[PDB]
Amino acid sequence: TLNPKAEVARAQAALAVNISAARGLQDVLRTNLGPKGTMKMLVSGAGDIKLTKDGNVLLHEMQIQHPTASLIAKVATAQDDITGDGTTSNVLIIGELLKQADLYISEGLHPRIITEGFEAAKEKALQFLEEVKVSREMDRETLIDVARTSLRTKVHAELADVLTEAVVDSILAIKKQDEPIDLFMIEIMEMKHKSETDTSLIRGLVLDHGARHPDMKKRVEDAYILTCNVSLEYEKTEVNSGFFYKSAEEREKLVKAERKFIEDRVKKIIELKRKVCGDSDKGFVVINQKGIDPFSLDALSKEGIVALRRAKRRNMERLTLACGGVALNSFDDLSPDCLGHAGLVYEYTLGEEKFTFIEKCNNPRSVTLLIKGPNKHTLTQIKDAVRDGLRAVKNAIDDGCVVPGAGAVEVAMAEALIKHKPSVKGRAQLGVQAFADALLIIPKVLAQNSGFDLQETLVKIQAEHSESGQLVGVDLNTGEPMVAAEVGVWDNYCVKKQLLHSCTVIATNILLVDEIMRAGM
Amino acid sequence: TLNPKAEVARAQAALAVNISAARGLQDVLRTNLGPKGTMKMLVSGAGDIKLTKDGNVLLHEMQIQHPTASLIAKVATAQDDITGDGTTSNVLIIGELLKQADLYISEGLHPRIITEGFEAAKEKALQFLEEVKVSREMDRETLIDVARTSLRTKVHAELADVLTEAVVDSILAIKKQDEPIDLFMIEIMEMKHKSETDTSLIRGLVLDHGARHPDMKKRVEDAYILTCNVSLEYEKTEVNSGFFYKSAEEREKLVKAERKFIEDRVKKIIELKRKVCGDSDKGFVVINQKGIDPFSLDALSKEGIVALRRAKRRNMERLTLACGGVALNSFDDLSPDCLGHAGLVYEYTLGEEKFTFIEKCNNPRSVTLLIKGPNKHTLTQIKDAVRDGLRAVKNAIDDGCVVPGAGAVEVAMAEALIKHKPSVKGRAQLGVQAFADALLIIPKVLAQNSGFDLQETLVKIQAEHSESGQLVGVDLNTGEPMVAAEVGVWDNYCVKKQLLHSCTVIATNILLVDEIMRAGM
Amino acid sequence: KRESGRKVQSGNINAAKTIADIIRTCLGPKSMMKMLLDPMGGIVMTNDGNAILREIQVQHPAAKSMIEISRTQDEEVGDGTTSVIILAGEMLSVAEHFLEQQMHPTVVISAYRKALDDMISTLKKISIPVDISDSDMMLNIINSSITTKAISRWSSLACNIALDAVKMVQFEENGRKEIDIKKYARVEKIPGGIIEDSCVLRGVMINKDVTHPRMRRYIKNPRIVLLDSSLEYKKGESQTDIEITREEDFTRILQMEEEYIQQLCEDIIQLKPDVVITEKGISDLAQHYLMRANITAIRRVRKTDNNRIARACGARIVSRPEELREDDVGTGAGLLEIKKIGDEYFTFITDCKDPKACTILLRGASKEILSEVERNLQDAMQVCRNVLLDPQLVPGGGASEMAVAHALTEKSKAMTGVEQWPYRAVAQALEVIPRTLIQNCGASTIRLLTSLRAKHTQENCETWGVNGETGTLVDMKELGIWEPLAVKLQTYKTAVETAVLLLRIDDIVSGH
Repeated sequence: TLNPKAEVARAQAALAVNISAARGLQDVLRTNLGPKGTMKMLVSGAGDIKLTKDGNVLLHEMQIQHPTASLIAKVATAQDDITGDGTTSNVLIIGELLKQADLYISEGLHPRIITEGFEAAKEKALQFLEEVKVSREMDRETLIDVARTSLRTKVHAELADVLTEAVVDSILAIKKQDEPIDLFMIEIMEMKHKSETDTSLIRGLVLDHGARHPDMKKRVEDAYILTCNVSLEYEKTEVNSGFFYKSAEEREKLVKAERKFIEDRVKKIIELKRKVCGDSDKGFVVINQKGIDPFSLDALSKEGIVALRRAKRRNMERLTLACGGVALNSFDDLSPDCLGHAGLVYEYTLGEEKFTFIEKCNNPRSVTLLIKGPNKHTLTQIKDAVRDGLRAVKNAIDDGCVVPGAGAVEVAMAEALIKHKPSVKGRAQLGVQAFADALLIIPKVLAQNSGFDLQETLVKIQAEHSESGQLVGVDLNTGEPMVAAEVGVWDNYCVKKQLLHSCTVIATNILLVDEIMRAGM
Repeated sequence: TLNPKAEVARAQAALAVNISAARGLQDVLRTNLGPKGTMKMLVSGAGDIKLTKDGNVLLHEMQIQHPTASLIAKVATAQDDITGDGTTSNVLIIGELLKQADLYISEGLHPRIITEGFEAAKEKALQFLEEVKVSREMDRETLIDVARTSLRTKVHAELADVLTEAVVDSILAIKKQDEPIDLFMIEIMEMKHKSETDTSLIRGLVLDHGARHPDMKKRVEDAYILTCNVSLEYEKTEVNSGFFYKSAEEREKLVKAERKFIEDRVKKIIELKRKVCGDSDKGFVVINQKGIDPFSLDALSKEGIVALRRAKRRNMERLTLACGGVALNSFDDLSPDCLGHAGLVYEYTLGEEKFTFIEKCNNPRSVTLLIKGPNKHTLTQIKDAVRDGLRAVKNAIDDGCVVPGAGAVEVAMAEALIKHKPSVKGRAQLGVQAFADALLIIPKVLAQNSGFDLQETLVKIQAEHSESGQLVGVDLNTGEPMVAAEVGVWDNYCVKKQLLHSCTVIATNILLVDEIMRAGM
Repeated sequence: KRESGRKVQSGNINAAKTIADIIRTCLGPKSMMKMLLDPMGGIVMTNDGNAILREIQVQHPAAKSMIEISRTQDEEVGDGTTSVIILAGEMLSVAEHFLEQQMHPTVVISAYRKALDDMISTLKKISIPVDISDSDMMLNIINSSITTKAISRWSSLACNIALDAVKMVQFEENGRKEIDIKKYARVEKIPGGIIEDSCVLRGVMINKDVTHPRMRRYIKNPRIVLLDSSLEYKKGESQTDIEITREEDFTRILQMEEEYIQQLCEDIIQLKPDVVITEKGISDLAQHYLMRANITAIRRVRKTDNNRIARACGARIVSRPEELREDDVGTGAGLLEIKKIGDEYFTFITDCKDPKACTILLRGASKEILSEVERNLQDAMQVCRNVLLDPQLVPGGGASEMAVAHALTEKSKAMTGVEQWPYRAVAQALEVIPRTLIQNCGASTIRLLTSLRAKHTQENCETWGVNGETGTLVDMKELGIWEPLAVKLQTYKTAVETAVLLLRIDDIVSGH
């Protein structure tokens, strides 16, 4: 009984397909959890190789064959946008909720009752986070432990010590006046021909194209930045005229006549240098974005001027906040208003290229984090670790409450839910028991990736109790119970709050699908 | 890795085969539990139909195709030989122990640790059974409740009240002054051409072969019992002689000479009758086992004697203890000291044959339970219900302690195990948790056979709690929690004690089988 | 048909390894069980390593040699048979140096033979003596076999049964201290009673039934006559039967038959003994003269059974009954009891003397209990035999194999040549014994085995074994797993010799 070119499962097998898809995806992403976890390889098919442990990158970029498992891949996209961490632990909890519910559904229990047990347990678990959150003020020592916890998972536990002081000092530079932190205030740059440990901090903005000319000053202590949008290269006639040439020699006469539009404007740059602070112990810099004719580069180099070309629109806006000079669209309007101020400006030297450093700006209200690595895929791996560590510190500053890590909260929530009786119906208790044992999967997986038994590690941390509030967690190296507060392992409150809210909504909709129908397939 | 003409399973799959064998056997025998359960049909292939709910019959007689499930069938044989009840609940617990342990084994837990959890939980459940049993004295009102509980499961809930007064009264008469009770003191007989509701008590013994002669007394009020093994039919020469005959007539003349030895002994029976109580209102009975010549039947019939011949061994055994007549192997030793005493002796005429009733005796130390039914298989079903009812009352009088039924004890034991902390090994609690949820299968199956929900019934009985002792059980008709002690639902103490010992040993040995090898197969 | 080349030695490894892989979990008190499928559908759950390999049909010839050697081991020692095959399979389990390294077998065989002498000298250093005069120390030694058995309640009685029986059979004057259980220690079963009623009878009990009602029931000073020949009419040199078709000749043959039988029985009763024990059968005409003398008729008694009676009551073995002298008497016997015990006819020649032999009486309620008590006392007597031969114990629970593995590693540093690689493989092959004990318990194998090697490096190798029941580490001075040295020596000598025998065969040829 059915129509041609149509397929539907009216029985509970529709749930058996969705649960089997979640259990399969659970086993794929469980091995990369924790800093001791294995790494996944991403092959683009064209020969590119990418290596990352980030759950969002693995689900977004890779393609999943099973249709239902692709819906969960879209969940990590909304999870990473609001918080930025916990996309891997999000899938592991959803896979366990559907596995624990399958045991009770096989006994004849209706899925609607189980979904009501998740909602009653969610309101109790979110209430528990308010009790164990720590109001401790953010300082340098706390941000190091938060940054180290986030970075240790994405690296080899070597660069983590180097990148820790880089991420913390980058956010503290843009933090002041209780202003909301903006990630657009920090720009990430990548460089080749260097080792991985050469990553450091840059106080100013880094530019790609540098000044190429033998007479250019290798370093300039002080100078006034002149912002210009105008190109000094060969351009079309800006007045009423045209290009008329009867031979090759006449065409050169048109070029010499056309260059006069640039030439008179180049002397305006020298006229401005001798105007404002044209005496000794002064300097001048040309940040001009568009191209510059080589004659202007040689003419300005005689006066001790460092000129730049081929910049970016976003960089020119960052340069403005560093100097304060106003962008100038016409050289006839040139005035001192377009002049800013800057500190030491020098040129770094690679084996091939050279970059310009504006470093020691007055009030740039921004910085630049500079990444160096021997390989291209290494730069991408580090860039993914930096943006992850920045949002971790950003969430710890924006929300002054932090929560312990290493599976300390999940084990504590599983104990409180067992002692909580449902206030709605008696059959809702099966939903609480399923959600209670689901939070325990996180400390279980941490034991597998560390090479330890799943049962022995869980029993020791679970049997640990006292007459006062105590925080126990899994120690990856030793395996014995460990206090997360004493060893400096912390997480973000907004991450754990959104984790419990996301896993409940997504796992509910999966159990609410009665029939899987093919339309036009 | 194996020898030819054989097969071996090296991995843990050999354990999965044994678990699937118990789960398959659990689903077959779970429908016959309780009075509301269904019935299984036994087809011997020759056209014989048998219908019974007894677990020992559905196993011992029915040959199981699967090799592993045949071992459990041999366990129920030793199970019924001790207590006589609980073979159905024995298989259901073994199937659940292997099912709950499969969840932890699939997680990488070694079977030996789970088996140690069963031993620790068995001692805790056995000591908890000590406080549950009631020491109240056994009287007629309590034995009826024990009889009804045992009979209601094996019948249609019609013959129950009919068979209730038959089982209780038969046990009380054969036991006085704390004397050891034997079920061999009660005889089971079957008659046809009568309704199934005609089952009643028999004070005496039912004899197969009666008296043949027109003048035989249909009833004799008083008479003496003379036990004889002697054959009164034709016999060879007792002294030393041979067959000497000149014709066929002379050989028949030696017959009267050989019969003279027997005919003179027949007169001795007539002499003893007239010597001891040969007057009016008296009688005499010949219980002689062997045959009697028809001519000797005529001489004894004229005196008022009811002759018997062609009896069995079990008949003469009970007639010796009931009546008191001493076995006499020769009539030369005939003396009145070997005579017994009996009450009214009459032969009830059926639609086909005639049976002799020796009833109205003082202290025969023997009785009979007469079963009547329209068909053959109905007689077999009732005979099994009687013996199952006799052992239920015997165990209740022998052991003065009785425990509540209707799944009240199994639920009470499951609560004490959860609140019990491990006394031996930290990981041994997983075996205790699996053994605790396995004791809950008894109230679950009673809910399915009653037509109610499995989950709603279990939650209500578990929600019952108070300060004092509260024991509730599954009510089949209503579904609400019901106290089994108030409504007269009781079980034997040795039955619940043996299940804990049997279900623990058998479920352990199944988990201890590492590989399955073929020897000569 | 046949195999030749490297396939033979590579095939002998897989054949010996497959047989060993079955019983790997059968070692230890926590040992797992097994399942055998009968051809009719039966199931045998026994965990005994001897019964499993007995019912398994093995196709490969080397697999048969593994079983036949283990069956020979059971005759000498009823313990440690499973450990022999595990070690014999583990020493051959490393095929790297056998094939991939392209080493000649004799180069590897020379390594095992040099490692065999080192494993023997190491056990004698870590051993400990034993005082055989104290029965308390012998109690904990025998309890190794008694544990996890139903005789644990009567275990205190089971020790005195095996101890006193072997001490009687032991003859220490010869200098070799030879002990034979299969003859002098011969055991029979008695129906009826309980396990507590079982005692050690001093003497030789005969199971011969009582044919005629006239016999001596109880005697204060029995008299026993031992003679080999049967009592019968003397026949010819052949087995040809006597066929007589005439009645007059029947009286001539019957008179000769009654005369010679009465003549031999007359010389037997001249000394007036209480019993007649013959090696062969006894005819019906001879029993008529035995019942007339009111003496017990005993026949079908072997030579070894008669040799023990002569040293007990002081009897003498004579070829023919006509040559019986006064030297054959039963003077000195305690009592003679033909009384029925447990619905069976028994004979007690028991006395106060020790004729290098005794008889064990097994009481019991049912034949199922008798079969359990019998086999449990059999190996217990072999434990007593192994201790009295070499009163030295070695630490068990895997401490003995690890103590030797540490000595082989330290000595291999001074060995220079290509033989050092297979010489070190023996040290790692002995770790399989403590490995199976931990795997059966459920604890992590790698974590405990690694920490176990650090204990024998620092602390003394005589202690720090592996607890089988708990799974943790414990010293063997605080636990009763101490095992006789004669068992461990026979185990290593057999495991190495069997591994060498299979490496020496490079070809399998079929022919007769």
